[PDB]
Amino acid sequence: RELIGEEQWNALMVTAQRSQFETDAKLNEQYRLKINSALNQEDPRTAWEMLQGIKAELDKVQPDEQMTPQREWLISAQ
Amino acid sequence: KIKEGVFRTREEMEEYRHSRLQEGAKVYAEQFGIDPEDVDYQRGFNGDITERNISLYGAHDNFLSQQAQKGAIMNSRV
Repeated sequence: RELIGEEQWNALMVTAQRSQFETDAKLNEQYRLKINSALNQEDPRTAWEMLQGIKAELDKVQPDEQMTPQREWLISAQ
Repeated sequence: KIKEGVFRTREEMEEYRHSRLQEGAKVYAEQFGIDPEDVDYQRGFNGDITERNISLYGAHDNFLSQQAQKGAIMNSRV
C-alpha cells in the first residue's frame, strides 16, 4: 500500500471493486434490476429491507470502503 | 548487468566482475584453442584493465546514486 502511493492505492482499489461490474454485464443487470424493483415496492418500509439486502450483497464483491459507483446506486436508491 | 540493476552494492559488482574475469579468460581461450595462461593472450585480454574498471565503476555508481534516491523516498514514507 506504500510502494504505490496512498492516493494511487485508493484509485487502485476503487478500480478493482468497480471492474467486476463492467467486465461482466450479468452482475450489472442483476444489481440494477434488484435496485429498481426495490424502488417500485408499494410499501416504502418494505423497500428499505430490500435495500439493506442489496447493501449486503455488495459487501461480498466490494470489501473496501471506497466510493465505487455501485455504492452510488445504493445511495440514490435510499 | 550493471546498468540493468542486478548488483545493489559495490562488493557484489566487485566479486561478480572478478569471478567472471577469471572464468571468461578461461572459457574464451579454450573455445579459441589458445592457452588461457598464454602471454600474448593475456596481453590483449587484460589490456587496459584500469580504464575498463573505471568505466564500470562509474556506470555502477550512477546506479548506486539513483537507487539511494529511490530508497530514501520510499524510506521517508515508512
